[PDB]
Amino acid sequence: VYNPPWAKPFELLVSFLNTPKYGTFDPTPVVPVFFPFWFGMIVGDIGYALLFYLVGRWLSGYVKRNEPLVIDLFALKLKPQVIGKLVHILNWMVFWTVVWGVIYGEFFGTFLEHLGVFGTPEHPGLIPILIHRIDTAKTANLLILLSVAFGVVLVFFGLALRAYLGLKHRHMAHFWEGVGYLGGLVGVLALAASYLGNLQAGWLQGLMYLGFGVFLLAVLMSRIWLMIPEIFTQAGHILSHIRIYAVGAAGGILAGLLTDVGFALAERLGLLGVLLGLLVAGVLHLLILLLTTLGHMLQPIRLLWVEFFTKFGFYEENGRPYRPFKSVREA
Amino acid sequence: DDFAYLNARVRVRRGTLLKESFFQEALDLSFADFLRLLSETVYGGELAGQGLPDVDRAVLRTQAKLVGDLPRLVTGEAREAVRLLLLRNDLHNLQALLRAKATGRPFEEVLLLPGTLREEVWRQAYEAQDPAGMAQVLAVPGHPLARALRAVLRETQDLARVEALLAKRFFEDVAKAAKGLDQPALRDYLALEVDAENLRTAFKLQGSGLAPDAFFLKGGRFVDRVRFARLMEGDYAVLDELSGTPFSGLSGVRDLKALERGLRCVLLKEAKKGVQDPLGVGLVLAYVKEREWEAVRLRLLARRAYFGLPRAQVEEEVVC
Amino acid sequence: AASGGLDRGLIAVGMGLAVGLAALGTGVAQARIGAAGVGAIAEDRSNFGTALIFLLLPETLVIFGLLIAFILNGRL
Amino acid sequence: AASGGLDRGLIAVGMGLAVGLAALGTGVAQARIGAAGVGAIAEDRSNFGTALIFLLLPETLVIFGLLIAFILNGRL
Amino acid sequence: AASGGLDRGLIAVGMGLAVGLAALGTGVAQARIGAAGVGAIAEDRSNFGTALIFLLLPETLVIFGLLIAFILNGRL
Amino acid sequence: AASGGLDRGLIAVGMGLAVGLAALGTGVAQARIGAAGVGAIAEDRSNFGTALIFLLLPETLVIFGLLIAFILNGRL
Amino acid sequence: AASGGLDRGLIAVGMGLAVGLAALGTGVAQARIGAAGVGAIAEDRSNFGTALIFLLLPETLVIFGLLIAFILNGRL
Amino acid sequence: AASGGLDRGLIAVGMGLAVGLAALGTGVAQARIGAAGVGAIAEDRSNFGTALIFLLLPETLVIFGLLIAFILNGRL
Amino acid sequence: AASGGLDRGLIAVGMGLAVGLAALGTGVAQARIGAAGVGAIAEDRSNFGTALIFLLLPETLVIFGLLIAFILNGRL
Amino acid sequence: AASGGLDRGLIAVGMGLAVGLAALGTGVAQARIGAAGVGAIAEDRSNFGTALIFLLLPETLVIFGLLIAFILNGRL
Amino acid sequence: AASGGLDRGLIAVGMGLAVGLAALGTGVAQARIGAAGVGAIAEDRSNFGTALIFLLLPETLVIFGLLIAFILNGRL
Amino acid sequence: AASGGLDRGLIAVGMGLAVGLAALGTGVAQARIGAAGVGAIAEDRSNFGTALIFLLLPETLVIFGLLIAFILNGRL
Amino acid sequence: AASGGLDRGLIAVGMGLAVGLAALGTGVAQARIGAAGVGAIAEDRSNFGTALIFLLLPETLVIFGLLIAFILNGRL
Amino acid sequence: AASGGLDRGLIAVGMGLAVGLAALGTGVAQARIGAAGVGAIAEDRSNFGTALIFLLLPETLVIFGLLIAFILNGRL
Repeated sequence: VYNPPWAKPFELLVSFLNTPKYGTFDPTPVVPVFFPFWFGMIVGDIGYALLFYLVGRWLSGYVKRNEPLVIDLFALKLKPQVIGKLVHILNWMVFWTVVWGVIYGEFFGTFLEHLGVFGTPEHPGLIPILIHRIDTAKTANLLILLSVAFGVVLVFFGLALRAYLGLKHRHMAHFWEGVGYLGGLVGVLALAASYLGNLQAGWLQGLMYLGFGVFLLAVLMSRIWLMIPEIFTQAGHILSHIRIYAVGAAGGILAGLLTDVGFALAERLGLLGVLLGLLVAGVLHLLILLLTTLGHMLQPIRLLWVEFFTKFGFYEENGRPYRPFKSVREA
Repeated sequence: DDFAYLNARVRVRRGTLLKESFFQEALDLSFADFLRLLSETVYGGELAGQGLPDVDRAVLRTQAKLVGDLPRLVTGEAREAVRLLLLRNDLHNLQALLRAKATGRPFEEVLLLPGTLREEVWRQAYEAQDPAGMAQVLAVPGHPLARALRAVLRETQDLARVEALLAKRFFEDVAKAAKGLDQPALRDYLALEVDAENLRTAFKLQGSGLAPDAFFLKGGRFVDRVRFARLMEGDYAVLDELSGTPFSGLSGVRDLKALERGLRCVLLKEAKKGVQDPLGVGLVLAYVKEREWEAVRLRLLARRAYFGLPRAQVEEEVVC
Repeated sequence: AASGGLDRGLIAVGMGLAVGLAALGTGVAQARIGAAGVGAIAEDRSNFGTALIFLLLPETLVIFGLLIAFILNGRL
Repeated sequence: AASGGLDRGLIAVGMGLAVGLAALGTGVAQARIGAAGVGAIAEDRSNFGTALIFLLLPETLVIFGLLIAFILNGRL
Repeated sequence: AASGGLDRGLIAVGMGLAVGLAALGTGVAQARIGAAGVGAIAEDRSNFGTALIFLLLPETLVIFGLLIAFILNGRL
Repeated sequence: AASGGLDRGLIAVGMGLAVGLAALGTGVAQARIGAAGVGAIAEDRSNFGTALIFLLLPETLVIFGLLIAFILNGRL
Repeated sequence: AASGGLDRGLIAVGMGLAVGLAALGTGVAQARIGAAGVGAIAEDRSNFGTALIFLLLPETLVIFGLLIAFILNGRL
Repeated sequence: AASGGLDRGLIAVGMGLAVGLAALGTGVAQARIGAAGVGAIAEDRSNFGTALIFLLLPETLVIFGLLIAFILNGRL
Repeated sequence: AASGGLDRGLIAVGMGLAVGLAALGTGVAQARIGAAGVGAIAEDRSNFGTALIFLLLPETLVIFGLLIAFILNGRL
Repeated sequence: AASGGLDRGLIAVGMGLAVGLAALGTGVAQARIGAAGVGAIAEDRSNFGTALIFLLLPETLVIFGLLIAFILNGRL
Repeated sequence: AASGGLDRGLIAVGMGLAVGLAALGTGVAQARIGAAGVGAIAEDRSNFGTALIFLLLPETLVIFGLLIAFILNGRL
Repeated sequence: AASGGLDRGLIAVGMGLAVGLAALGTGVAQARIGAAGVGAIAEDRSNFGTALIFLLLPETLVIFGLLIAFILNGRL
Repeated sequence: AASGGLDRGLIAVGMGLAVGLAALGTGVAQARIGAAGVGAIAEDRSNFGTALIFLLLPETLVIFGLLIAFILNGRL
Repeated sequence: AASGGLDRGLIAVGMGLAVGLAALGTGVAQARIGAAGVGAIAEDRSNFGTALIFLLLPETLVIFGLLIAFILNGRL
């Protein structure tokens, strides 16, 4: 001139919801697919997840024992005071992350204890949690397949929108791309069943398979395509959703296995002094561990970004106008 | 070495190069307007003088810190390649020291640019009372100019011949070394430049008629002794034979001014091939050349602006 | 774990190698692309999405090895 | 397992190695090509079609390992 | 403990190879890319977050090995 | 579970190494040439056919493993 | 370890190799960042703190070897 | 007859390695020389026949493994 | 050896490898950083203080191999 | 059918190692030199005979193996 | 002379890999830094002492092996 | 003459490694030097002999393996 | 002398690695430093002695392998 | 004389490793230095004599393999 967590980034994606430039959709629905999962990325127990609470309390708050988190409500940092004031919006969105991450510490910790479902003690008396029980083939498997599912849906989210770019502009080229890749899905599912129950299908749909390959190729051949090979990589996208989700499990588990030597027991035959024997190494290692899961949460964004920045009914295509969306929804 | 560190340094540096439109813009300025325009770019942080020589100094100072540092980080293998480029600039300066030394002119008013060698190396070298003693000053880390000098120093201490042959010998050193590495691009840049330098050398001396061997440099790829000689006899027909090569425009160019202008453009195309090489030195090599071409444009256009000489008189010079 | 034959030792051993070899290949693949990219950022933000995109691609390799590990594991 | 058969164990091993080596190769193949690409893209959006075409050639290695692996299976 | 089942001894060894091979891949990956990052600090304090995130992606390789390690043994 | 004749395991192991090693060889082969390959394309759409011819000689390497695999297989 | 027999020895074998591979991976990872690193402090004295954060990270690979090693102990 | 002995397998394995390994070698050999070749056209149409001819020459090595394998086969 | 004991031979082979591999890693790490170092005295006498901090960090790798090795033998 | 004795199978193996390993070493000799040569031709047409001669010299090494292998045939 | 059981050979072998592998590590380390080193002497007499001290530092790896070998005997 | 047994099988094996290892060493030895020589050739026909004498000397390594192979032989 | 037993056969093997590995390590040490060195001589006949002594120093590694071989001999 | 005992094949294997490994070290050592060597001769014929001494120094590695092979006869 001259709920709150959900609404705040939603309000900024709205400005590009109102922009006319296609009949396709924008990445505004993105916020509920991302948000829970992002929190559920946090996984852990007594030595970890259930301690993430503290971290949060210094953000929307602070504690003045922290050399650079002095008075954060009035912002004082190793970067500017103004930035701190501006990212009050963020400090809360992180705090909410902390509130749910702690919660997924008990979500994780359901399958880490009890005599409700596992035939060993109600809470280990030294410290609760001493051995994470998921190493049973089945126990692990259900958590694996669970992760996959949120990803399969994400494959759907993109290709529908993608097909919509070519539908509503009459880009036969965009239509053909989206359609053929959904053909692609049919073949993946055939093979998978023949290993997933082993004998669940694989001849229910494994002889339908001869006809499934036919469902694929109908519109790829209509575009002709010169980069006909690229359909391998498209299969790589179905699998990628699985794979990232799989990692989300595995890396998670990896996080968990450190409490079994870092808080549970790893020194001495066994005593009631082991509690305070173990903290000498444990505490240092903790923050290194902490850092990496911050990296893990970028796996989501990348996962999304597989679809987002690569046109699946979206603007950004290896850049382009429209701006790193990660940075937008953060608030 | 690993070009990782280097590459990154160049990329930020690539951030302060201007767009075409700067150079386009500079043309309708006045000297005042120049002073302001210049003050807003990265060179501006050392612009604070008010006269033209002050601009020259600004360039000097800016380039001194932004390029003159780079081999010096460590003198790894990649760094060695870079070391050669900047070293060519020392060689000219070194030659300036030879003439200065020889008529003994109080050195202090001889002003040498910063290259890679330190200022104190020049001063001490001046205080080294002989070209042999001077070569020893150079000799300390092991320097290709040292070696070129050592090879030349045997035949005569005739200053002038020594300057010519020293340079000649220096590029001979560069040639072997450049051919000796994994930088197809450097091999090419040096090579085309050698050819171009010969071609120009031959062009410039038309009307002397001397024996070709005194002027034919080594490293060619499009210049052989016979063509070389032929042009030296004055035969321009030599120039129609490198059509279609990267030297295709050499048809009908019989003036030196135009000739160098074109040649300079060809080498510019070569610098652009090697773009963004984490592969190696292609990127740094390109950057250096670009900064010179920028520099050329700053100083000239500063002057053009300073004295208010017609726009059209100069326009060709930034036009490749 | 547990035990169940000569067979099990064989199926377990070679299985890892499938995964390991692919993983190693991915790391090298990732190293070259990974280095180049940082320079792209430096010059420009716009390519950054690309820089990310480059990185995504080698990681598929790892998983294919993992499928082989998976089937082999899936008899134990 | 659930019954022995050392013989089965050798095929189980080798199914993976075919897969691992090809993967390893794909990664090296991608790394040199990929790296060149980030600059290429930056310079030219136009060079991108090639960059994509380039990616296609490495994919072939994996397919073979798997092919041999598949043929082996349906016996295990 | 003691001397018994060859199968337990055999499997424990091969478990390491998956983990180790991936580790090797990560190391190479981190070294080039990681080095590229040091220049980044120099370039921009601002770009630094990218540099760190880039280094992170290779470590996932290691994690696949651990996952595989657990299934192989860790049930005794 | 299950067990097959003396023949299959030894031939199967060594069959894989043959394809894999050659495959790896192809990757390195592709990597140097391929990297070289892009600069010509970028400049010269016209020089491209020769660039295509350059890639072609390395392509034999996968095939050799397969040829030997056809005679071997069927003894399986 | 101690006085034992044949089963324990095999598991003992694989323990060293696991440890070695990560250790080696760390060294290569350290060598590239480290070499750059002495220069980085020099260029940017302010950046010395960055150098501190940087240096810690490769060492993590070895630590993974310990994690698998610790768990392995319990029969070793 | 699909089945046979361990003996046939012993000779078969080490024969294969010969085929895989040489092929791998051919690729590296091809890769440096191959790298030179694309440039060779650009500079010189005249060098193209030679460069192209050069590429063939390490390849004889590959043929030797196949020849030795063919003559050995048909006794097996 | 000396007297019987099945365990002892098995652990002994691998005892060398754990240490040997870490040592090899120490070397790669040192070669690059050390190389950076010789120049460092030249630029700055001062850089020696950085140099003291730098060198130690790779050395940690050897210490770990020996530590685990102590556990293998040094108990008997 | 057409099985052989214990003696023959092993010896055939060790014959191959000579042929493959050398094929790789020779390839390495040819790659650097071969590459150097194409540049020589471009510069110097006279030198072409030398360049041609240069490539010949490593290929002989494998051939020494083939001669010993030939002699093995007629017993093998 | 003397001979032993199956066990004895494994300790006899294994002593060497420890020393040798570490030795390999010392060499790679020394070679690069040393290579860098020589110019410093040339320029300045004063820098020589650090360089000299530097060379010892990787070599320490070998000393450990020799110790491991000394203790090993008496069981050999 | 005629067949023998188990002993022969091992000897063929180690023979290959001996020759092959030497061949690999030769390849590297010739490759760097062989390339370096050609530029000397370009300048001078006079120096060509030196280059020629140079190339041969590494080839001796293969010959040395073969000498050792003869001693192994005489039962081969 | 003559033939022997299985234990002795092991005792020869690792002994070869002790000498060979140390030699190999010495070779890398010689290669990098050896390449650097010559210029000092070239300039100065006088400087040769330091260079000579420097190159001499890594070679001690090799004697250690022989020392291990000597102590062992009369036990094979 | 023919054949031999069970033992002999094992010693035969390891004789090769001793020799081969040193040879391999020699090849790399000689290659880098050899490459450095050639330019001096061209410039100065006189300097060939220093260069000549230089190449010689790595050759001792080859000799060590022959010496260990000589002493071994006494078991073969």
